[PDB]
This record gives sequence, C-alpha cells and structure tokens, in this order.
Amino acid sequence: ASVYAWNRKRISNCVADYSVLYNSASFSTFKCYGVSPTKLNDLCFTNVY
Amino acid sequence: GNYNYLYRLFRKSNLKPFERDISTEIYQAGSTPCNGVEGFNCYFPLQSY
Repeated sequence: ASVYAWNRKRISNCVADYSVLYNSASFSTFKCYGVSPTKLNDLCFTNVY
Repeated sequence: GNYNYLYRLFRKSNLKPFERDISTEIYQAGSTPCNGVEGFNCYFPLQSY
C-alpha cells in the first residue's frame, strides 16, 4: 500500500520457519539487530508484528 | 578519529584461559560454505573500534 499508509499484521500462535530466510537468494538485505540470526530458533516470544 | 585498534568478533569456539589466537580464518557465518571469498555470508573475525 501507499507508504504513508504502510500495512501492518499481528502474528501469534505459529511456528517460525527461518529456513526460507536463510535460503533466500533474492533478498537485498536480511539483517536482525536485536538478536543474532542463530539465536532465533531457540527463543520463544509472546507476540510478533 | 582513530581506527588502528581492532578486536575479534567471531570465533568457532570460546577461548580457554590465557589462550591466544591471531589467525584470520574466514568464519562460515552464512549458510553457504565459504571458500576463500568474502560476502554477505562470510565475515572477517576482526572489527575496529
């Protein structure tokens, strides 16, 4: 959508599939700043947006 | 500015006490196997202040 009207989704009750991220060739950037990409799979969270 | 001082940021394992290590091996941070080439998957263990 229009940038001033950017779109949002709440996500919960699901199992993350980071394999697609790690396998992605087409992305220009995949980078996580609050936690390292290897420490993702073993952490659990109460919401994601 | 000063950028002559560097520190080690990646390693395959943690140092034992009073160990010392100066090797500049390319850590296989990314999913693809590094073969003597840098990139978005392979990083240099050292970073400057």
